Amino acid sequence: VQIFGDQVTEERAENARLSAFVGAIAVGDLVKSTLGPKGMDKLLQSASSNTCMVTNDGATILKSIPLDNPAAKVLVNISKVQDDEVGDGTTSVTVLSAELLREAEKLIDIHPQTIIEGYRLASAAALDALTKAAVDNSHDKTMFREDLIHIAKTTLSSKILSQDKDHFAELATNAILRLKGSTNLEHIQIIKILGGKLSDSFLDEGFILAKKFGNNQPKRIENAKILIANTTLDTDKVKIFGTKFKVDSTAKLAQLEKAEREKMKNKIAKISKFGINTFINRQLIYDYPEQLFTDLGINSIEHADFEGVERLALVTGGEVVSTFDEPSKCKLGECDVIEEIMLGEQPFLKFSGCKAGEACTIVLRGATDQTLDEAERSLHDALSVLSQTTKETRTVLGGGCAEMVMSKAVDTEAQNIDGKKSLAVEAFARALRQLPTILADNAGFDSSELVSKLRSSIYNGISTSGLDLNNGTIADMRQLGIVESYKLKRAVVSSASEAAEVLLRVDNIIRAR
Amino acid sequence: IIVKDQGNKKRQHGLEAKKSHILAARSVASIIKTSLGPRGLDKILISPDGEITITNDGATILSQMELDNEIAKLLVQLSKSQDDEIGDGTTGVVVLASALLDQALELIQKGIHPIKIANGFDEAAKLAISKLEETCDDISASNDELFRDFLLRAAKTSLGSKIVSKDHDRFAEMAVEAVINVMDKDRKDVDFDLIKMQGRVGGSISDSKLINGVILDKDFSHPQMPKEGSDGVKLAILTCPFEPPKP
Amino acid sequence: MSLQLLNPKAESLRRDAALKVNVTSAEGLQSVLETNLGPKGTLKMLVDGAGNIKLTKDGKVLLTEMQIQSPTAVLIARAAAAQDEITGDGTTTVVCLVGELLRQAHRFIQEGVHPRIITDGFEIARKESMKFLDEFKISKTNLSNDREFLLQVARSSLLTKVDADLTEVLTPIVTDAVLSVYDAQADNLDLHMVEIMQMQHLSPKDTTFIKGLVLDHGGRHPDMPTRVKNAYVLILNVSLEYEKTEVNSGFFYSSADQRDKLAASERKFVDAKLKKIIDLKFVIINQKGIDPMSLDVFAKHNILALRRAKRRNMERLQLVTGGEAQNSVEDLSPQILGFSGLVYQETIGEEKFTYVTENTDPKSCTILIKGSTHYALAQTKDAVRDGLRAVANVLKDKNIIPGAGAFYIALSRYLRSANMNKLGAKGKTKTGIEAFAEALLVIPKTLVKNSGFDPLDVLAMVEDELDDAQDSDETRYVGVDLNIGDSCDPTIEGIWDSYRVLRNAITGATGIASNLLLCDELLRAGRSTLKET
Amino acid sequence: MSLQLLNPKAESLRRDAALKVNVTSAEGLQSVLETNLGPKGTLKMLVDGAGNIKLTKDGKVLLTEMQIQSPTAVLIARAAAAQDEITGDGTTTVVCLVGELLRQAHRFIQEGVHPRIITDGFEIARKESMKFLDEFKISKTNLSNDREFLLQVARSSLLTKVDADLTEVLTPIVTDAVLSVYDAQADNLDLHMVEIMQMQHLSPKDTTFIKGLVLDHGGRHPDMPTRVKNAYVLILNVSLEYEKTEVNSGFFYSSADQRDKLAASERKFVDAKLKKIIDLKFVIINQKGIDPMSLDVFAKHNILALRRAKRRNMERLQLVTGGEAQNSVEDLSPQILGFSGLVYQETIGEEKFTYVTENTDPKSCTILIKGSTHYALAQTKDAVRDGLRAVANVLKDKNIIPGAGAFYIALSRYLRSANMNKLGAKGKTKTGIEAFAEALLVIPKTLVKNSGFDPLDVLAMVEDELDDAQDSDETRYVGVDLNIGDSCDPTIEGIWDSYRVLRNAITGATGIASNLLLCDELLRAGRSTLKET
Amino acid sequence: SRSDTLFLGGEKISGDDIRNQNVLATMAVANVVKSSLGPVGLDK
Ligand SMILES: Nc1ncnc2c1ncn2[C@@H]1O[C@@H](COP(=O)(O)OP(=O)(O)O)[C@@H](O)[C@H]1O
Ligand SMILES: Nc1ncnc2c1ncn2[C@@H]1O[C@@H](COP(=O)(O)OP(=O)(O)O)[C@H](O)[C@H]1O
Ligand SMILES: Nc1ncnc2c1ncn2[C@@H]1O[C@H](COP(=O)(O)OP(=O)(O)O)[C@@H](O)[C@H]1O
Ligand SMILES: Nc1ncnc2c1ncn2[C@@H]1O[C@H](COP(=O)(O)OP(=O)(O)O)[C@H](O)[C@@H]1O
Ligand code: BEF
Ligand code: BEF
Ligand code: BEF
Ligand code: BEF
Repeated sequence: VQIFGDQVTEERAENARLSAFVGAIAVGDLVKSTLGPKGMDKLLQSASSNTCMVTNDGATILKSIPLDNPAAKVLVNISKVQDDEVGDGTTSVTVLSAELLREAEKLIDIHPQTIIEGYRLASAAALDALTKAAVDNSHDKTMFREDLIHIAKTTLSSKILSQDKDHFAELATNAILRLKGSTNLEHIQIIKILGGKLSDSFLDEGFILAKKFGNNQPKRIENAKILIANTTLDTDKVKIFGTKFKVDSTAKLAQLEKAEREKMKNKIAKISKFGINTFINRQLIYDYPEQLFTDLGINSIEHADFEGVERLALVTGGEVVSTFDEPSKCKLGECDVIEEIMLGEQPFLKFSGCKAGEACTIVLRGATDQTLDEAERSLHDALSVLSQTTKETRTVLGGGCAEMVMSKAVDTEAQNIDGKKSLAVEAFARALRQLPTILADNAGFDSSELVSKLRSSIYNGISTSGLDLNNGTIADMRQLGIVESYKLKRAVVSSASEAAEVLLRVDNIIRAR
Repeated sequence: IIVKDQGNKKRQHGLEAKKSHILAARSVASIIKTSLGPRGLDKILISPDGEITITNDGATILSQMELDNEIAKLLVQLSKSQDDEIGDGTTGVVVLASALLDQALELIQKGIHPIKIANGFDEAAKLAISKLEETCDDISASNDELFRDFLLRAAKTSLGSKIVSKDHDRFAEMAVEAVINVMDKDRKDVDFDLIKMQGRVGGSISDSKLINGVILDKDFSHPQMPKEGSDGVKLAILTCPFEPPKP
Repeated sequence: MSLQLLNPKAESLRRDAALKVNVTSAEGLQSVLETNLGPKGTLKMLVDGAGNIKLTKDGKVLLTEMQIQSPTAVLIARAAAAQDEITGDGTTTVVCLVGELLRQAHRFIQEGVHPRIITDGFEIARKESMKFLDEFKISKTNLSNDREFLLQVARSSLLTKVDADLTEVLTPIVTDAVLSVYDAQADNLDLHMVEIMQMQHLSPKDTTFIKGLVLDHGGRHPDMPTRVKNAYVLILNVSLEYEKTEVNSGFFYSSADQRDKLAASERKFVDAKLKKIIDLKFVIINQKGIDPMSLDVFAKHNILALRRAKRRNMERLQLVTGGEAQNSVEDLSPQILGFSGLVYQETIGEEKFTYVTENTDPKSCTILIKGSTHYALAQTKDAVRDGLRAVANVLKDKNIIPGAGAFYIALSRYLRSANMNKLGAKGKTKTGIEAFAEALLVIPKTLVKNSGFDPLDVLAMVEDELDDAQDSDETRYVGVDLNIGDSCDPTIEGIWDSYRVLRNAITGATGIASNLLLCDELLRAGRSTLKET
Repeated sequence: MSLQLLNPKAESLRRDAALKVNVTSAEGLQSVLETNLGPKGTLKMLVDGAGNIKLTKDGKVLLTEMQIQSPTAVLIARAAAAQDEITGDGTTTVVCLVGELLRQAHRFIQEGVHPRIITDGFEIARKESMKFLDEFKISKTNLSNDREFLLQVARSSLLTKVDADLTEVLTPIVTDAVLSVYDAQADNLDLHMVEIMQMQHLSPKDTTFIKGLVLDHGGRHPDMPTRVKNAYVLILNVSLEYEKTEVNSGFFYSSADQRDKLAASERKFVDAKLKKIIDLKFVIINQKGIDPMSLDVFAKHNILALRRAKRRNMERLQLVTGGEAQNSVEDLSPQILGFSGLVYQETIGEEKFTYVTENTDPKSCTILIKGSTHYALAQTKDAVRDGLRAVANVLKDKNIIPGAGAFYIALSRYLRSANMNKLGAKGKTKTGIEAFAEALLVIPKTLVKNSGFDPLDVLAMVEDELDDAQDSDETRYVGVDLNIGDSCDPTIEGIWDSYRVLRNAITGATGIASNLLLCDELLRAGRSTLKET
Repeated sequence: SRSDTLFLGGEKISGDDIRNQNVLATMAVANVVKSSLGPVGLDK
């Protein structure tokens, strides 16, 4: 009886396997049509916001799906995982899994908990060989830029924005360059506005704050020496707080003048700081911009926290604390500041030559207000790949090379073990072998005859190769410039045969409502 | 030759609506896989009526277990076929229809056309039904008469691996004898069973025995009325009514 | 039972079905916006769940103000807005082509041409088409500075709907109107410099725009200047009602009735500031209102006082009569002046209205729009708004370009040419290219055929055919004449369109179809019970 | 409130909406029957509300056995049957063209071509197309009488589905089968002369047809001829069970047990009639059964007795072993004889079955159809049925004609020719004519493109294009080869189709679209609550 | 899960659960009358 109280369901053994193995592939078939430019994007509508997302990103494609199954929701984690650690390929990190465990399923006809031993030891041999075939270097900034572009390209392909692939691959490799290795990708913010067309998405060496100058002031600035003030341009008062009572009637006769004056010290403190423009975290009283406009000092009321620093780390002028305590020694060396004239509201600008770098990769795409999103997340998938190469100089060739080398290597070992654990090995390879196969489905080439074709070439060449999606020749990926970073294609491999383990050990389950 | 331009698929429903039955069918031939061979087990069947059935005949077991998927249904008839044709392997043939369909799965999954697999399989069919002779020409046996050492052993294996496993000795021979006599000295022929087996719910397996003559389900006239058995007897297949002459 | 998930209340319209639900709705938003193009077109009355009525022909209007549940649809509806923002017109053009182009897509699948291969196609055609659009040129950046025809061109733009039939008076009124705030839009200063007041009277014809901002104000006191003659003004934005120092001050009279001195103090503290204004130089204007007392001081010191000048107006007030919106008068008057023009006040349509007869530096202006029904004006504002935004931006990008289909088939002709080299390079992708043209052609047919019903000129067959036969030659020439039902050169006919506009009508479209064909599946998670109802 | 009626629960899909609901469903029945044409095609499993399973590729089967609520659909579904009745094959062809042709209709409305003007168009094209079909000829009315190729042609007809792959054995089995009942179908004697017995065994391959009717009977008594050697027979249909004079007779014995004489009387009255049969000449066959007594008389008088010979069989029994179905033997035997062939009885598939090894005048015959599943045979019977009806009628109209698309494009080529004179006479109606062709072309594309997926030969583009370029010349030549993916002449390839068939595939179609375009509106009056469910 | 056939009202237990349900179902009818036998036994 008890237990803890039904209704609670319980699935064990045979079916619990299928329902999990078959349960995952369920996700995999839909997920796969997103490999190589001959790749698809899926729509995703959210109940609440009643707005839809269109893009192709394995992480998002699944993070946006309400799915009941534990084995599926599990995969949805793998994706949302690699996306974090690596950044690209998330679309496939499951593909090799669903296939992998579908392999394990057939193999299960034969203990499971041992199959995990193979997939962790045999796909370790694969993991190893893939390091061997890797190509390091160079480390000359002369050569780097030419590789990073090739990476950004191979990644930026197959995404709505592929049309001007270069245009973006450049956007990425730049923002990555600034801030050596390895720095957080949190200072370079991807802002987006709905502006006519595509490719009008440039990279910005400054910041693009939302706010527009207060009053009827100039829209441009020469030799910008901005000022990073904090406190609002309003008469101050202790945070603990205090009350001032006008005990004396004559005390107000002087109190009134104390008003206009206790803020006129703002103007004097501004001109004296040599600063030319200003902007404050907290808001400024209408009694201030008035003085600012006549002087010609520019008013920029209220700025976000992270924006207060962007404007700062752009010119390195230190975040001033309270007006009149600010040294002319601290100022913003901004090259220019303007008000771009977008439809409706227009954002202000903080251009910088270095700069500085606090890149803002603003992207427009009026064509579709929901393509910017669809795009500015692909620019990211680029960025995070152009960085992994900096942190990890290692790189490897795609187009099916990755899997080819493994399944090739792994293949031999399986025929050597002549052990039951050994068959395990062979599947670990046939799972990989599946990835390129699937990569053919989308391009259009017959799979079966395309891997065998591809596996011979690895032998003639080894391991450089791959299967061409579009350009003729079935040419090597190093020639066609189809490569992505090596550690990424590691995490992918391991991280998959990982969930393949945990998920292959469950055997039985218990679910309540 | 083949290149990039060609050429999409007009509809995809075809694909999945094929990977569908491949499953629904598989499952049947999967949960039935436990009753093959001497170490197989039977199953209880509660009728939609109420009757209870416990049996090893997978061709009866499949029919008893209500099925939905129209294709899974198909699987049933192909099991009931082997019974009307041969009379054995009602279960094995199903576990075959699985493996095949289950690997035709693997095939389609690798850009192998269904129809190409259909006859592609059927080719291996006619080669299999032919290889069966090249393995019994030959090395083993093909005896049909004058030898009970085998005919019995055919049932001994056949008798074996059922509820009657323990009591088969009597069963095995009995069957063989009850069959071989309906065509003995008549040569080989397609034969239909005129043999009649009637069962009384009283006793254990072994109690059952061959009758050197005839048996009838109907009881005597009992004291309806006055019975058996007339000493030496002389029967009559009386026909028509026996009541007071009525037109 | 299975589950099979996925999840309940969720559905996967996948593959071809996805291909259906995708395409099958995009052109849904066709039959809705088909009417709008063509001077012979007609408008639509939209109702809502709040029991209201809208009868206007604008597309952003009939797409934003609609209820739709098929992604693609909402998506193109989204593309409709993109336009209305960045440019006045072309939202309608963006959809019709968007859809029709996508219609031609679900068609190549009758031939079995991979979508990615059609993105590839449309991609070439898309840019190759815009190319020839660039090639037309014809910009009046240089003198003849007058570029009156270009102004005529916006009017050509606004033709159809309701406003176009009357005139021909709007372009002159808009043209001039923009020309004042022309230099203004270039600066990043929005169109809000032009205000539109609905004082319905007479007929949408009698409507007119007076030089010198009009305002609905006073003059809130009888002993006040009904009219100000030549007098100067002052645009200000200081506090007159709170009358409290910007400090945490709490006057506490420890004595017996010391408040009698404080309650007079602040009651005079305003008189001090009040006296600087008395100090110059006359009328006063200020955003924040002026309480009964302070405002009644000006009245006696011969200073017409105007309170509650909306933020828009104070900025607008700065634009006309060149003034500075400066509050602090403790420094007055460094860089603080307020020019002006006689400010006679005149009621219109039973409504009080003060407007300045005389003024200077008019970089802004109000335009009254009389009419026959409140429903009518709501639709004139949009028409003026559309055409007023077109002209606006055209003054930012001088690039002109002929209207009436010329621009379209010019794109279509130039397209099919490279295209009919398109198959050769490389074959199937070509049809996609070739197909692209069919779109820009089709929009023109929709323009006359399904929309230009009368005068009786509407044949989908003949008209289009006339342009291709007679249009390859006229490179940017031979447009259409949906009035007489002939192919006549627009250029001699004033059919001038904005380059920016007719460019984006494609940029958008092209960019739309692309990401849509990329669709393999589409999923949703229910939010409301059912709701099949 | 209004009402406005009309009536509740009724709806008027009018005009263009009617144009939609009309067209918009006709091609609905397309995606359903698209699979059936082409040897590379595939079948469909149909379920119902009674929990049953059908997996067959026939169209009348997938259209009659369907649930549909859009008139046009049901209407074409109706046209599907018309075929299945009057001819074996072409039901599928009738719909695909019917729909596709109607698809091309809702298309001319993109050009604005009045429907009546398209009826006018299609009308010319329709007859002008059938014309060239007539022109092909090629009939084998005269010797070489063998006309084996024509028989080969029916097999070509039945190619695809399930049966076609095996052979090539069916045509020989059907051909011969029809050839026996050939003279029989000409007489108006239906196909029921051929019976099909399902005794599933082995594989659909092992299935075969034995000369000499088979029957499932006896032989209902042990003391009876297991087999009859050379013995003659008698086909009869008299009463053996009721044994009552055809009169209102009520034997009333006013005496004490006079019934003892009457109950013996009638019990002997049968012996009298029984004795005439004993009188000739041996076995007896009779529709109406023979009660335990009478039948047990024959058994002892050396006369194998066969009871319960279904009406079909008695007629069939007359056909084989030439006998007369005569009851009255009070005149026997004027014009009353019953020839025969040895009648050995043999069980098949565990089922008792008496068949006659030897016989004469075989104008009918039974054909067993073993198989693998009851589902399989159900679909073989239809395939044999389809192809068996084709051959049947072809023997009634010798007119042959090449298959594989040749016949189709031959119609299409000949069409577009007059058609491309069609605009000239007179212009717009021409496009309708021209369009008609597009249909017959399209069916061929559907045949390979959307249906002939593999072997990998399927391109909608290339194939069709090959025929037009290479088909105008081959007048009735150049068909298709959906096996290798090439254009090869059918005639050398045995691709022979029935003239009657490929004629009607159009006659029907043409007649269908016509009355459909005539549709302005369509109304309905609900019958079931809701039922939106 | 499943799909298998067929629900509802039609179900099946597998291996262990059955071999148990069977034993429990037997001890049930058994353990009731397990007191009866023997002179020391009673009636009900
Ligand atoms: N001596 C044996 N040892 C192991 N398996 C055997 C033996 N004899 C027969 N079998 C297996 O059992 C048979 C198949 O029986 P089947 O009709 O399919 O269902 P069931 O096993 O319940 O009778 C064989 O053909 C074989 O594979
Ligand atoms: N140009 C190419 N040619 C062949 N294979 C490619 C090419 N570009 C990418 N691939 C392979 O297919 C890709 C699939 O895209 P992926 O990064 O996994 O997710 P997404 O495309 O959604 O960002 C692989 O990363 C890669 O190895
Ligand atoms: N052996 C063949 N090879 C290629 N096409 C064929 C062949 N036989 C027939 N066809 C043609 O392909 C189509 C489909 O077969 P069909 O006779 O129409 O079957 P059904 O009409 O009952 O669906 C027709 O146009 C037909 O004549
Ligand atoms: N008198 C005319 N004759 C022929 N074409 C005209 C004439 N006047 C205007 N046109 C053109 O017809 C087209 C359709 O109008 P359109 O731009 O679609 O209005 P909107 O975009 O606001 O819906 C051109 O863009 C242009 O205005
Ligand atoms: F992996 Be991709 F960037 F979605
Ligand atoms: F199926 Be076994 F022969 F019992
Ligand atoms: F439709 Be238009 F832009 F008003
Ligand atoms: F539809 Be047919 F009979 F193949």
